[PDB]
Formats: sequence, C-alpha cells, structure tokens
Amino acid sequence: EFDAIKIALASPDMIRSWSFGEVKKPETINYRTFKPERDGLFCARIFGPVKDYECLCGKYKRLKHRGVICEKCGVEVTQTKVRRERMGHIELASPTAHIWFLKSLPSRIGLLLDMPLRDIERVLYFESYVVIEGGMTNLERQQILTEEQYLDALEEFGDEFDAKMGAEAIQALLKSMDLEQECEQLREELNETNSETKRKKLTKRIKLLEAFVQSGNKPEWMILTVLPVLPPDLRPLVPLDGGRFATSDLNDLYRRVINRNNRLKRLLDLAAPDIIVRNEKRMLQEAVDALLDNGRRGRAITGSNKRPLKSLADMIKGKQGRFRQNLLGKRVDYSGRSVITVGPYLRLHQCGLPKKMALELFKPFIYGKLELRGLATTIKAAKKMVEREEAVVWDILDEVIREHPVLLNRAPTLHRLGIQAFEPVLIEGKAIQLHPLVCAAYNADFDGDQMAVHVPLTLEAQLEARALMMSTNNILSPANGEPIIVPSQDVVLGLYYMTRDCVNAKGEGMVLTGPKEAERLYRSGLASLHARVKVRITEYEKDANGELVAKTSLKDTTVGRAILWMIVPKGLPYSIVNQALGKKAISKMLNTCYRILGLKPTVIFADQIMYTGFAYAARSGASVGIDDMVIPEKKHEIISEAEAEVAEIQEQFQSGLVTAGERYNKVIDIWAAANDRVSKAMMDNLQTETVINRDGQEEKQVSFNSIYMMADSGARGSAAQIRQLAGMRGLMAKPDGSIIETPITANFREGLNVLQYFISTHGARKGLADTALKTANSGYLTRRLVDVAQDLVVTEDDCGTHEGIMMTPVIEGGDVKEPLRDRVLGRVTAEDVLKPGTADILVPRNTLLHEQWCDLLEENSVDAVKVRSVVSCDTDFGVCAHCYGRDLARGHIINKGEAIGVIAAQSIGEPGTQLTMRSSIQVKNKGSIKLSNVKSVVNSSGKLVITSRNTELKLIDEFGRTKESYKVPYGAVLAKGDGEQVAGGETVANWDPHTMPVITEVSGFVRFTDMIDGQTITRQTDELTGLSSLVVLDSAERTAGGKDLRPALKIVDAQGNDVLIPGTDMPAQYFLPGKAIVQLEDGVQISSGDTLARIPQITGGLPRVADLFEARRPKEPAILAEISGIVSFGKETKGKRRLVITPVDGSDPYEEMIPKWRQLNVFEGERVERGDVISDGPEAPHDILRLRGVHAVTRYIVNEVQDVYRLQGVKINDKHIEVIVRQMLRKATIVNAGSSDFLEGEQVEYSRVKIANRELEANGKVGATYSRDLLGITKASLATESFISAASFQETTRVLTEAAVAGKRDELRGLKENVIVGRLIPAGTGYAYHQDRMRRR
Amino acid sequence: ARVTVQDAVEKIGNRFDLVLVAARRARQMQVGGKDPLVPEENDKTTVIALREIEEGLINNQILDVRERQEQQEQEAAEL
Amino acid sequence: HARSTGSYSLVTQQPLGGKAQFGGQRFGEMEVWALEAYGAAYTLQEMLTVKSDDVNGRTKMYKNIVDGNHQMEPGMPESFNVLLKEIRSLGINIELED
DNA sequence: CGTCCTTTCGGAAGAGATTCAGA
DNA sequence: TCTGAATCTCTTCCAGCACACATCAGGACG
RNA sequence: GAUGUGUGCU
Ligand SMILES: [Mg+2]
Ligand SMILES: [Zn+2]
Ligand SMILES: [Zn+2]
Repeated sequence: EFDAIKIALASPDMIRSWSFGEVKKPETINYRTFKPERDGLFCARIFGPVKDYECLCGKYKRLKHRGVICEKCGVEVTQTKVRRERMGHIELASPTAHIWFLKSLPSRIGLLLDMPLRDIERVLYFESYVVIEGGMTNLERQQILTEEQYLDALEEFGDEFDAKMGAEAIQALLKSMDLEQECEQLREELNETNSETKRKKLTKRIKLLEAFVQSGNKPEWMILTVLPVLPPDLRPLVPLDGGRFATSDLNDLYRRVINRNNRLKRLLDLAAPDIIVRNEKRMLQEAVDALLDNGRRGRAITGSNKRPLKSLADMIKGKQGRFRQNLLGKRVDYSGRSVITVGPYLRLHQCGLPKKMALELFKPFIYGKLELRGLATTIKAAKKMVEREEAVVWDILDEVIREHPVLLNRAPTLHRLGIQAFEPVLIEGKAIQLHPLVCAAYNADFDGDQMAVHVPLTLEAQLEARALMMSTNNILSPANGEPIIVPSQDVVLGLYYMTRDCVNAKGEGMVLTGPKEAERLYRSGLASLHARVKVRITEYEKDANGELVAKTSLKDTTVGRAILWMIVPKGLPYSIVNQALGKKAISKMLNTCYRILGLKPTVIFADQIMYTGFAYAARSGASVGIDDMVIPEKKHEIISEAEAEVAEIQEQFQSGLVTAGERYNKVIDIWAAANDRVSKAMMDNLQTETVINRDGQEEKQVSFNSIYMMADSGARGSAAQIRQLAGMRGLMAKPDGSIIETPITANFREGLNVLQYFISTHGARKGLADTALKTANSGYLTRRLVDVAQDLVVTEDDCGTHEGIMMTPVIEGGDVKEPLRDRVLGRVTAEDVLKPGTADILVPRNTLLHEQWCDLLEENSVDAVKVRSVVSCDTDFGVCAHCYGRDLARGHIINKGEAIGVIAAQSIGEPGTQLTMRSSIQVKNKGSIKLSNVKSVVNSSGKLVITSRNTELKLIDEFGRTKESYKVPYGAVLAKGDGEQVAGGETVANWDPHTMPVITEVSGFVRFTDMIDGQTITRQTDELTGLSSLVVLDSAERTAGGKDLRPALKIVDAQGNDVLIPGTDMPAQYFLPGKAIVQLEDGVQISSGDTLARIPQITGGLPRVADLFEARRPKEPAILAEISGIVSFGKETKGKRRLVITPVDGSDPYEEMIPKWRQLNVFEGERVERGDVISDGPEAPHDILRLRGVHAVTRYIVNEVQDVYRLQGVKINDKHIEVIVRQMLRKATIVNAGSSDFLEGEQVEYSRVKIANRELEANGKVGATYSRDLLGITKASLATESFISAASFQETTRVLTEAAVAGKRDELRGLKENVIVGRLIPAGTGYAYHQDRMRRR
Repeated sequence: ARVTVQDAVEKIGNRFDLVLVAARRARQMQVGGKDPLVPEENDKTTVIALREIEEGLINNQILDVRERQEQQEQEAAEL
Repeated sequence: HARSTGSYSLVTQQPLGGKAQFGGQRFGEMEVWALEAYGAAYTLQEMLTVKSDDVNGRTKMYKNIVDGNHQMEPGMPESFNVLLKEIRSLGINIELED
C-alpha cells in the first residue's frame, strides 16, 4: 500500500489542513451528564460522535443518517472511531518557538541564524531585544540589545527601524534570511578560510542550509503559529472508581496552553500595557514548551504529587515510549504462561500443555469444530458448551491439538533457542511439562521459572513453527558448530553408572551371546551391571557407498555396555560405548551419530539415551551421604606443617630478616602449597579408594564413591567444589581483592568457624552483586549489537571478490589458543592455497572448507589460509552467501536471505552473563628459529643484538608451521640465530625489563659531541660505584643553555673523523634523550652494541567487550607513526614535545605534539614506518583502521573480543564478530570530490560511495577517494540511513529533529522498520515476499 | 505422523521455500476442495503437504503447472 | 494464565496486561529478535499484527478460525497510527508515501 | 453545589563556551 | 593579538516478567 | 488508563 515514510517540518497551512476544527475553550468534559463541551479539548463537532452512528444532540440514531451533519450541534453521524484519527488545532495569539529545534544540541534555530543559544533563549523569553532591519544605523542584523540598550537606541535612533523580542523576532529573522545567498557566502568563506574549527563549523552550517534548500521546508516553519492537538481517544479521560475522572497529563498541558492563549488574546483585545502582555507571551511560550517537551526547560512543571507530567515528547522516547513498548514488542493474544515441570516421558518434539490452558488458548479452534460437527448452531451455543466444559469438547480439543505446534518462550530470550515450537500433549495439571533435553538450550532449571505458550494461528505460522522452530530442527547451536541437545547431570550419571567396570561381579567369567542375553541376565539378577563379560556383538559400518555392512566380533566388555548397545543405531562403531561414559563421552557419541547417520537417527537416539539414562540412574540409587566426603588422614599433618612454617616466617620477620611484603608473599605461597597438597591427597584418597578382592588376593580400582562418581562423570560437580567439600576451602579474598593471609583451613563437611564463615561471605556476596549488576549490562550490550547489525541479511549468492583475511592459528607465546582448523572450518576460501609442493594448487578458489578439506589442509601442514570474510564482501545492503560460509546450525552453506546480523548479535550477547564485570624468552619446543623484520648486528661477545622494536621471534616446527611467537625488545642479546635448530627448554633472548639502552652497532672511539658539564649534564655521580656518571638532565630541571644544544655521542675512528654507517651516506650521530645516564668515560674504545647510555622508566570482562565494540579510545592511547621515514624533534618542548617525521621521497608536512608523560620507544636516529609505535599502550581501533588498513582493524577487534570470550571458556565463531565489525564500518568520509556530487568533508555511507563510483567508472569520468570510518555500535546505529531504526533505538528527539529538518525519507528496507510498520520482515519467507515486491517495481 | 522435516528440506533445498510451498498446498487442501495426493493418517493439512513434499510429488514448479493447467481448463469450460 | 481473546487497551488497541485483567503475555523486544533469527516472517507478522494492535485484521482472523480457514488479512497495527498522530501533534509532518 | 483559577555515592560522546599562549 | 588544543556544563541510558498499594484539581468564593 | 512506590521471581 505504501513503500516509504517521509518526515519533514509542518507548515501552518499543513497543520490547518490536518485539523477538522479549532479548539478555543480550555474545558474538558462537563462534569455533568457526561457529554463533551462546545469547543473544548473533547468536542463532538470537531473530532467526532461519542456514540457510534449517533449524533450528540440525539436527533439522529441510525445508520441511514450516516453522512449528514446535524444542525443543532453540527456533529456528523459517523463512526466513533473517528475520534482517534481526526485532529484539531490551536491558533496561537503570539508565535511560539518549537522547543525541539531550539534545544536539540545543536540548535537548529541557533545554527541557522549563526547566533549563540544563550542569545536565542534570551530573545525568546523576552529578556532582551534582537535587531531586525538595522538600516542606515550602527546596528547590525544579528545584534542583541538589553532593555537599557534598547532605550538608548530609541533615544539616539528612534526612527522607523525596529527591534523586537519573543518568537516573533526570531520568526522575522528566519523569514527575512535568504538561504541561497547565505549558502554562496559560506561556501566562499569555507574556500577562503584556513582555520580547521572554523572549517568544520562552516561545513556543518552549509550542510544544514543545503538540506533546507533541497527539502521542501522553510526556515520559519520552526516557529509554531498554529499548534495541533491529539485526537481525544489518544488522550482519553478514563473514568476512575467514582464520579471523578482520572488525570491525563496531555489534557492538563493542553488546558494550560489554552488558558494562556485565551488570556493573551483578551489582553491584546484590551490594549493592555506592553510589559503585562510581554509576561503573558512569555508564559504562553513556557506553556507550549512544557506541552511539546516537558523537562527540556530548566524546571519541569508538575501536575500533582510533585512529579513532572508526561508531555508529547515523553511518550515517543524511552523504554516506556511508543517505539520500545508498543511497536518493537507488544502484548499478544492466544498466549499464556505457567510454571514448568519435567515430564521425562516426552519425546524431543513434545511438550505437555495443561488441559485447562489448551482449552483457553485453542478456544476459537474448538468453536470452529463445534460449529462444523453440528454439535452447536451458533457462537453462543459453542461458547456455553466450552464454558461448562462438557465431555464432548475434550475430544474436539484432542483433535484440534493433534498436529498444531505451540511456541514455548522463556522470559530472558537471550538467543534464538529460547523460542522453540513443540507439539502439545494434554496433561492434567497447571504446569507446562518441558522435555529435559531442551532445558540446556532454554537455560531453564525447574526451581520455579515460568514459560509462555504462544499459538501459531495461520498455516504459514504453523509451517514455520514446524519447519524452522521445532525443537527437532535445533540440535546444533547457531553460535558455533556445537551440539545443544546434550544430556546433563542425570542422563549422564545413569550412563556412567551403567557403563562402568568393577573387578568382581555376580557373573564375571560368563561369555554372553548378545546384548539381549546381557539384559536378560541383569534383569534376572544373575549378573551385575559392572561385570566383565565377553559379548558377541554385530556392529554395522557404512564404509561402502552409503551401504551398511555388518561385522560380528567377540568383545570384552561389561554387562552394562552391552545393555546400552541395544539403543545405539546401526552405523556407529562399538568403541563408542565400550568405555566409562562421562558427559563428554556421550556428547561426542551424539555428535558422531549426527555426522554419520544424520538428523532423524540422532533425534531418535537422544530420547533413547535420555530414557535409558534415567532408568539406570534410578536403578542405581546413587545417593549422597555424609560419609561419602572422605577427609584425608594427612590433612591434619599438612595443616600442622603449614602452621609451623608460618610460625617460622613470623620468627624470621620479628628478627627483621624479611620485610612485610616478603613475609606476606611467603605466607601466601606456603599456604597455597599446603592447599594443593591437601587437595591432591583428598583426590587420590577419593579416586582410588575402593580396594576389592579380585577373586585372587587384592586389587585397586576406580572408586564407586557417589560424590566422586557424580564429579567424574561430569554430571554435577568439579574439582574445586569436591575440594571445598572434603579438602580445604583455601585462601579467601577481601572485597577489594587482596588475599587474606590466613586461609579457611576447614570445609563444609566439618563445620566452619564464626570468623571463617564471615570471611567467606566477602567473596560470596561479591559474586552475587556481580551477577545482579551484570544482567542489566549484558542486556544493553546485546540490544546495541542487535540494533547495529540488525539488518544484514544474506542477500546475494556470490559477489565475486578476490579479497579476504589471512586466517592463521592464534599464538600468544605458549600453547596454541586456537588451531587453524577451528578458525577456518566452514568458510569459503579467497585464493587457492599452495601446498608445500610449491606452485601446485591444493584447493580451488571458491570451495567450502568443510571437515574433509580441513583435514587435507592439516595433512599438508599449511598455517595461513586466505579466506573470504563478511567484512570484505562487495554486495550492497547485504552479504553474499559465499562471503559468510557455513550456516553453523545446518550443515551446508548459508541460505540466501536469512538474518545473519541478528544471529551474530544474539550469539555475541548471550554469553554476556558468563563474563565478569569487576625477563627472557624460553623456547618451549623443538624446531627452527625465524626473526621477522631482521635489523641486528653481531656483538663483540659473539652473539646478536637487535635494533628494531617490531621484531617477532618465531619458533617453527620441523614441518615448517609456526608454533611459537614472542616479542623481542630493543637491544636484547640473543643466544642463537635464525635457521639454527634449538633445543626445547633453553633461553634464546635475554634483556632487562628496566634500563633501556641506546646501544650502537660498530666499534670505535667515543667523543661527547655537544656535551660539557653544567650545560646539558648535571654533576650527579653515582656514590655507590664512584664513577663519574654523565647524567643529562630532563627538560624541566636543566638550565636554558641545554635546550638549544642537543647532546650527541658520535662514534669516530682513530683519526677523529666521521665513521660512515653502512647502507647510507650519514654518519653515526646518536642523539641522547633525557634521563640517559652514561657510564662510559671520554676517550674509551667502545664495543659493538654496548650501552652508551641507559634510561630507566587491562580489564578483560564484559566492559572490555563493550569498549571494543563501541570503539572507545583508551585513557593512554599508543602513539603510531602516521608516515614512514626518518624521525626527529622540532621545537624544545613547546608545552608538549613536537615530533617531526620526514619521508625519504615525499614532502614532510606531518608533525605531532606528544606529552612528555609517555616514553618514546623511538629515538632521533631511526627510520620509522607507518603504523609502527612511537609510544606504548593499547591502540585505539581508529589509528589501526586509518594506518594499517581495514583487515588489520577487523583482526584486532576479533582477536581481542575472542580472547575475552575464550578466557571464560566461551566458544563463539568469528563470523559473528566480523559481521558486527562490518556493521561498524559503514560511513566513509570523502577525501576529494572528483566527478561525483559529494561534499568534501561529508561523512556519507560506504555503499553509496561504492555504487556512485562504480557507475562513474562505467562512464569515462573518475570517481571519488574516500577514507573509511569506524564508529561504535551506538554511533553506527544512530547514523543509519533509516530514521525509524535510529528513532526506535536511542535518542528519539535528537534523531527526529535532524530527520525533520533534513526532510529525510525511510525506504523500509531493514528488519526493524518492517516490524514497526507491521509488514513482513525481509529475512525469511518475507525475503521471497520482498523480492517479489521489489521486482514488481 | 510427522516429527522431522529433513527430507522435505532435501527435496526443496531452501527450508524457506519449503514453508511457502507447504503453505500453498495446505491452503489448497483446506480452503479449496483439493484432495490429498497421499493416503492421510488423520493428519492435518500442513503435515499432509509436508509428506507430499517428502514423497516428491509436489514442489513449486509442480504446483505452478497444476494451477496453470486448472486455470486453463476453467477458462476453456467458461466459453 | 491463558488468553485467546479478551478486552483490549484504549489508546493502543493491544491486549491488556496481568492475570486480573484477562491479559496476554508480552511478546517483547527480545523475542522479536528470536523470531527474526529463525526467519519466521509470517509468525512474527501474525504476532505483531493479527493478535495485537491491528483491529480490522483481528476480527477477520477470528472469523476465519471459526470458519474452517487459517489465513490472515493483515493490516497496519493501530499503535503505529498512534505514533504517527503523536509525532504529528508536534510540529512534525510524518506521512506515508506511495 | 456552580464555577473560576494558579536537591546532592555515575560514565561516556558531544556540543557549546572559555581560556591560553603563541605569532 | 586571532587562533587550535585543553577544560567546562549539559544530554542519555542503564535486561526482562507477573502483583500489592496510592493518586489521580481542589480551594474557595459565590 | 497513566504514573509512582515496594516486594518477589527469573
Ligand atoms: Mg531457575
Ligand atoms: Zn445534533
Ligand atoms: Zn561476498
């Protein structure tokens, strides 16, 4: 019906066009026989009839009189629903300024007139006068005059020239202003001026003026001459309990405005004195400002209870506005909620609906069959039949309910698995029985949480619920390739107890003839579930072309492992149940069943696993008692030894041998060692406790301790918790974080002291306040992530790009954090990877790297694969299916047209509740050694010293893959060299954490060039050694004579001339910075790489992820070199020291101020490259973007946020983070215009630039060069092309004012605008619908 | 009876076109007088449509051809 | 608690809240994202149009359901018209194009 | 009844607004 | 002595769901 | 019907 939404300013003619009348009397309903007034806020003649098809006076009462307006009261006979669609208007006696356009920050009124906001507000509130049409006087068009100044001006120049006040003066200024002339003048001034702040102010002004010229708006429409009113039914007067009428804030604000408007009209008719009508006009202005946006003024007016009343702008914005309360989400019919219980008898696709709740949800469906079976004749008969709940509506209900799925939602719907569709089973009760295997997906225990049932009505909704949302179809997580149907904590205890061996049994020598005989023997009580029998089992294998071939063997197993083989489907190997199945073992069993036999056998297998785990966990009686927590006999001795050692440390401290901190650290270390000893003793005594006669002498075995069994199986427990139950609790921390130096030496089996229990509560309540304040912080993050990335949808199928990212295994210095296979799985490569049969093509260019290709890549030992990422996709307003890869929830490529930007945001934001909120290089393994960016020299001691900070030391395996990576500082001595086979367990690089040296490269004589004591060197001789230390002072402490003279240590030859540095034509001039102590004396032969001078010198939780995704600049950002070439200094610390970089070939216009707080890793005699660090600290991901590229910043963001997630053991695929990064790179500033029509400093979207340049290059013209921008997820959402998504996300007023002045237009192309409007989202089936819709135009 | 829709997704390889095709066939069986092309087991229209998709004797092309043929026959019988 | 059809709110024609008033569960903002992730476009549309704000397409669905039919003629949610009128009650002209 | 009337346990971007200190 | 960079006020938002109570112009002159 | 307060459950 409509394809776009246009927003603009409203002219007084337009406002009168909307209105069906004028409101002139500030009077609501009569407080009488409840009828509306004559021309009040509620009126029948203006807005419509109160009664449907009835006039107000009662002259017409039927439908045949529809259309004719009455004559007594002028109320047309029509529907009563026209009282919520027909607006009125108020004719203001004096013009009034719209508060939004005056105090939006920036002020549209203030910016359009180039006047400060203080002056505009002063003129608006009648506190001063402004000058219009100064004429041939000494007063200009934008001059402000107070009362005394205006009196003086009237004395000197009281001619026909006039200066005014109020909104009338501002309207006159806006109307008399010419847009085009101002645009020309300001463009000329922008071209002429050189001030950068003036440049950006002028370009903002020009953008506003051009947006006003292009759009069909006028500057003076911001001043409200006519003010419209909402229809009465949108601000209703609901009758409270009694004769009274409930308050409505909008009605109060409207009555307040009309009061002052009428008083102003009466005063202007009475020719009242100017000051009184001036105060009345100011009061009308304040009333209108309170009506439109209450609280944007200094003090919000209060209607009653001393609380500000809700204005028009307060019901569009905020969590309680129209957008986030009634449009983005809403209350829904055919729905209910109830508590959830277990019902372990259900299958994976079944839930259990209460019999009294399904009769209320499916009530119209029951009506449509009671009216179809002839059991009822009308709606009333069937309604009463289901009201009295006859015995015939329970089989009608059992037929309606047959194959009609219902959605089951849990309130914090963090990810998409929180809504799944189940087939209902009618149960007696009031609780919604929920299958045990979907609880992990829902994150729902049964301690009292409730679920909501929703009923899909239409056939398309039912088939979506069955084909997309069914719990059968969701056995893989969308966040990663991990299963989500995993048995937990009782199914795994049952399968662990069943599949275990005890070395004795009722029958242990017997040899069975199949699994059925094993069950027959166990159930008869002739054999134990833990026997050691030999069963003859037939296992199938599909090594043929999808055909199952059987093989029968005689295997040594238990009775339980043979009983369990009756449920494992045909095709799986027998060595999948021939072990002690923990949680991981059966999760892997389900995972291999899924990948070998498909989906339907896995869905059948999961229920069988659940039933046979529950049955054999019930049969075990695996209880827990107090004797199961076995205290070690050695716990007392270990604790006594630790007490003796801390007493010895105290004795040492009293004698003064150790300080306080050393004593504290030693006590903490010995108590930690004691805790480790107690834990190890307890774990040994638990795990190997059971000693059983093996039918011979005696033998040990893994224990059948109940608590140990449920800790070993992974059912419910850990090592830390079993340690806190039987070992000792350990060292507890203060609320600030400092560890208390005396641990809790007891445990929950044998009490806790009154003080040991109070000590525990510090860390007990820290971790509860953390999770209480963490939900409100993770929800905001996932909301911002959804609203940034909300609208990517995989739209094309292939974009044909040869770009991508270089996926390599991540190495932090030790063990590999993530191998290449996990980082490259299920993604389309970008270029053919070369096998180490170099120049032979291993894989094609656009193949999907599934498991088979990853294994092949591992066999050939490749360690760097160029792969196609989302951030490099070339499609517009979407992502190609090949630049995304595997669906990760289904085992194929991503389907064209499905919302990956919502799945990405949910996948990143769901684990937000798991994150918290508050030397030398030792080569570890065997291989070769490589150095990146070699710049080193051989020292006189026989080894190497490195002369570049960006070097990387890589330990390579014998195959050729990179195994370890370390960073080598400046001036670090090596122990071996490149290409030399090292031995594991030796140090290769050594340096000092302090004492930064200025080491040279070649030997010679040293002459202290420009160095005389008292000028640049202070007389500060090291008293410990007595050697005269040539210590150069810093900037502040040295005298003025040492500033213009720069010290140098030039290495000369025997003749005193200049020794030439190899590779260049410049000598070895070594400039010394401040604090550079020199131990060497004059006239001394130097070594090759000796230290001529020496210079002595975070959060990883949820806030870290928020800062990474919002691209906040850190407190102490690392400085980077913005251009390559040589580096030097300029003026002598002009407040902050000026660093000047000079390129070798190009000009050198770059120069940056640097505070002396940060120590420069570079010196005056180095050639730096772009992107290299000039300081130390965390890089802000804008310098990375504009220096090292776009792939560098996406790799930085992905690695940092993935490190934060991986520290907590959270697996999230990198596709999602690349998606959010892509949505963070959408704007692009313009460098030069060219043949395009973009402004110079205009920040316009990247897709617009791409399409414009691609259509320009199709012709003979030349496009435009752009500088890619990066914005946080909160700024990349407010700056999107649709003003509806931005308005519904945040800052509704600030977005709507800009959209109104710019005359913006919304194409409704994302996912949120279609939800708000109410049509089909272009994401699933709606993708096909929208494709047809767009192809029809 | 219906539990898993995997075979239907195999026949119509999108799982989003599957929903539309099955909805079209189910509305044919429900609003229209069309009879199922498979012996039903007291299943609802959606499950019958999904089964017919699994058995292979319906897709978008088949539904379009059948609708065009019946429209042509209705036009011919209109005279 | 359960609800098929009951009373609806006044200004925004949505089902009421709570159990005392025969009210419906709130398909919130976060559940819309879960439906978008699945690609369930028709379920989402019937959630925010037919069993909600859209008054004209809400009785037609009831008649279809007790008619033997399962098909909706969706329209525009009446809460979006409330938003349009409340923005238009400021000095802002917001409208739908063609 | 009828009817008229008038403080204070926040943290980031960002937009005025001032200062400064330099030529 | 006009100008870019460093401080100075003011804006916005801070997960979802049920359920109890209280208050809804009322003071006062005619 | 709107707001506020408070409790509680997730
Ligand atoms: Mg719970
Ligand atoms: Zn009348
Ligand atoms: Zn692509």
